[PDB]
Order: sequence, then structure tokens, then C-alpha cells
Amino acid sequence: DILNEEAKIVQALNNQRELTIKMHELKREEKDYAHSYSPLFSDPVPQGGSIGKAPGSSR
Amino acid sequence: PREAAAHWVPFEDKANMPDNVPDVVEVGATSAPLLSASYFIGAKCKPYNDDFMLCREESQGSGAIDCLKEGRRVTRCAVSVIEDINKSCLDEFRLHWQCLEQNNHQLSGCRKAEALLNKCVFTKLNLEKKIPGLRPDEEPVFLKKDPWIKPAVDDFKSVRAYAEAKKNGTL
Repeated sequence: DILNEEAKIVQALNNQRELTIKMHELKREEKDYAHSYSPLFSDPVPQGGSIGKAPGSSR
Repeated sequence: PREAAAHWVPFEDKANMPDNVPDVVEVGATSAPLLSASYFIGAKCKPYNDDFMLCREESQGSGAIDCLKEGRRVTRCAVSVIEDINKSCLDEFRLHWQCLEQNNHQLSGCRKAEALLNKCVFTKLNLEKKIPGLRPDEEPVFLKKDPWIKPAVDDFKSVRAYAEAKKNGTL
């Protein structure tokens, strides 16, 4: 009975360890632009200042 | 795309169009004639100039080096229009910018000289000033009557020419 209880406790702690180590990898994971900056306006392409604009500026 | 300096110095280079581009008939028109005939060279050479800005658009980085064939294209047809109006309505067109050489090229100056020209080019060269973007039930402002901004001094020649346009019934 006591070994079954400790099986539950030690597996709970290993669930805790493999929770947190994964969450640390979830921290340092490369974030997409949609999460990092504004969700809409998915491009970072500025295309700003459009009054005296010249055809051919995009590349 | 930028104003000049503290002490800028002008400079030129006596060189030539090197190898491949043939010579063109380059526009030797000063500002007042081309400003007067701007609508007509925009009317006849519309899709040519539209192609010009399209090709300058799609050539990102190439840009200037790409569309030399087209810079050859779009200038020549405008030269054709101004030579045709040199043959066509040279008195009245010249008179329109004889008026428009005053008034700091403000187009508000020369309405009575303008409407004399509008019949003329539409008669012989059969072109027409049209303002795009103007949605209907809106008067084009060089067609309207009793303008608010009446000009300072109409020239003495085209007012008499306007009276004679009435007496001949050309208007």
C-alpha cells in the first residue's frame, strides 16, 4: 500500500519535472509574428508614407 | 526628391547616349504650352503613360534601366500631339498660353481663352478634355458657368477672340 502511494507521489513529481522542463522549452521557442506583434497586420512590411510615392519601391 | 543645398554647385557632363538606345525627338516645349496641352496628351497617350508607370513599377531595382524602349515610346506620341496642334490651332493654343504665361500658371486665369480652344481641338484633332475620378452629378469646373473665383485681368486679345467666336457662331 505504501509503495503504491509512493508510486503515485513520485510519478506526480516526475509529471511536475517534465511539465516544467517542457515549459522552459516553451519559453525559449521561436515565436511567430502573429503572437509577438499585432495579430492582424500579419506582415511586417511597412509600405508607409504614401503621398509622394513612386512606382517601383517594393522589391 | 529633395531641395538644394547651402551652396550647391551645378555641373554637367558632355557625354552621349552610348550604344543601344536610338535618339528620340525630345520635348522642346516650355511649361506653358505643355501645361495647356496636358489634357490632350493625357487623353491620347493614356495607356502608353499608364504602361510607363506600370513598367517602372514592376521593375523594382531595374527601374530606370529597364523601360528605355518605353521612355522612347511615351515621349514620341506626345511630340506627335504637339506637332499636330502646331499645325491645328496654333493661334488659339498659343493665345491660351499667351494668357497663361501671366497669372503664375494658375489655371483660374484663362477660362474665356480655354473654351475657344476646346471647340478647336475637338474639331480638327477630335480630342477632348475629360477629368477622370469625377463621379457624375458633379460639374467639371472648366465647364461651369458663373465661377466664384473670377480671374484678375483677362487678356485683351482672347476676349475679343471670344466675342468673335460668338459673332462667327463657332461657339
